Amino acid sequence: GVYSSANNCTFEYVSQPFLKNLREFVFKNIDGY
Amino acid sequence: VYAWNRKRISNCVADYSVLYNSASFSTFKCYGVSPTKLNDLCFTNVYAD
Repeated sequence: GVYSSANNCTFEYVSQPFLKNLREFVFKNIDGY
Repeated sequence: VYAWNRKRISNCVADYSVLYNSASFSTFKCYGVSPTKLNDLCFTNVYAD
């Protein structure tokens, strides 16, 4: 029910996946990027 | 025409010269910018109505 009411999409993307095991991630949002 | 369809065009390389040189199109004039030079500009989205 999270993916419900998909309205006004402006971008879409699908890619190859990733992954006692640690996954580290950094999310930044600078200059519209 | 009342239920006119819309496609969003986003995040792709927009080849344009293939549209010009097809020459199967009756009405193709362009407003806002010259036709052969709008192959060289970048946009956030393009609406295909």
